Amino acid sequence: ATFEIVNRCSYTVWAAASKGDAALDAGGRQLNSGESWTINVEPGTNGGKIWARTDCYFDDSGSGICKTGDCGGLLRCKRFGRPPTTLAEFSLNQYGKDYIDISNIKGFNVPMNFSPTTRGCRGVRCAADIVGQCPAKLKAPGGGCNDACTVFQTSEYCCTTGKCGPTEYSRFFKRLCPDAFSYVLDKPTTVTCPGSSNYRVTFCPTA
Repeated sequence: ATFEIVNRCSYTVWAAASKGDAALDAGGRQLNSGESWTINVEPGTNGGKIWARTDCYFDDSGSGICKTGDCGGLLRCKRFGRPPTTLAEFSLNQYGKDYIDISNIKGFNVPMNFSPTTRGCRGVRCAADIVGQCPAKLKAPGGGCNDACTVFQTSEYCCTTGKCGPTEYSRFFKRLCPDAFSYVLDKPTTVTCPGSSNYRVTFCPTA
C-alpha cells in the first residue's frame, strides 16, 4: 500500500512511520511546509503508525532530538515515538479488510487528517486546537498536550487492569475530537476499508 504524507502546517515537521519493532519504508523524513512524501507499506502490516515530530535537530548521521515524538534520537524511526503524539494507526489486509483510526491515547501534538485515496470508506480527522485548549496539568513544555496516562501513571488512566472508565482528561480529547480514541477502552472509531486501499495523511488539514 501507498501512503502520501503531506505537511500543510506552516512549520516544518519530521514525519515518522513504524510498526513498533521496525521502520516502515525509510522510517522518517523532513517535510517543509507543503512537501509531500510517499511511502510503500508492505501488505499485511499489523499496527503501523504514522506521526509527526516537531522542533527536531539532526546531524549528518541522522542522530538528534525532537521536542515531540522523538524515536530514540533517530531521523529514521524504528521504534514508536515519545508522547505527545497524535497517531495515525492502521492494520492492513486483515482477512481482506483494512482498519484505520486516529488516536489521542498517547496525546496530541499536530492536527491530522487520515483519509483513503481509493474508494469505499470515509476518512477521519482531528483538527481542533487541542494544544491551545490543553488543561494546565496536561501541557507538555516541549509543545503539545499529553494524555493523562503519560502524566500520572495510574491504572485508571492507563487501563492496565483491562477495566477503566472515561476520565475528566479523556473527556477533553473526546469533546474536541470525537473521531479519535480518547482512552484505550473508548468506543471504537476505527474505520473499515477495502483491503489494499491507499491513503493520505495530512498534517494541519484546515489551517
